[PDB]
Amino acid sequence: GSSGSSGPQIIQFPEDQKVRAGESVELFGKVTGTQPITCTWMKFRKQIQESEHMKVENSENGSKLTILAARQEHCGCYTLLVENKLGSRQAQVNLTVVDKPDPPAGTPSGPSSG
Repeated sequence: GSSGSSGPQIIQFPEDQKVRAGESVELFGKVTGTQPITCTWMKFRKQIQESEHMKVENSENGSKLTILAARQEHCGCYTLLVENKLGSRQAQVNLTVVDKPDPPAGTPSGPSSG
């Protein structure tokens, strides 16, 4: 007798977001299924390389991909792959790097400035 254990799936994952050049982002994709479970972080059909700019923490709950000192090149669509004796899965998320400060303000009764 057994219930579920169909395959690795990503129920949680970040969507198209932005990031300031130099800031720090944390992209985690919760995965469910039957452990052990493999998880790889790639981008634009290119496996990411763990470095002082991009860190990865592979764990049960899922896989995380930290981006230190976000660079202009870091900007792009990533892909979280998760394979396991059961099956496999692949997600996608768009990212954009901005080296500009906070956006302009001009809302009525907003920041209450001026």
